[PDB]
Amino acid sequence: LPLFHIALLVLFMVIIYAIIGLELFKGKMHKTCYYIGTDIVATVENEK
Amino acid sequence: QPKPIGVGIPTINLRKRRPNVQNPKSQEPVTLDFLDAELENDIKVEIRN
Repeated sequence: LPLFHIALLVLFMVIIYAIIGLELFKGKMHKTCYYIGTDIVATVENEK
Repeated sequence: QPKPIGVGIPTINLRKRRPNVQNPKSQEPVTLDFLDAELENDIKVEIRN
């Protein structure tokens, strides 16, 4: 019970840092590294 | 006539392959039926049997 002045910070700090991410980074993650005309992702053995 | 036999409709997608590996060459024999090497007839089946 002496932590809901501290846990209320991160929950307000997430809501701050979620919306900043959602404005700046909206939908950047979609472009591919596929092959020539096919449907395989192109990675190198260890790479995500 | 070389060129082995007998498949359904030969479906290939080109979305699945890679610009790569050799795609095996079918160790399948060429076993042609006599009733499919020619026209089928009531006389020839008597000959074949």
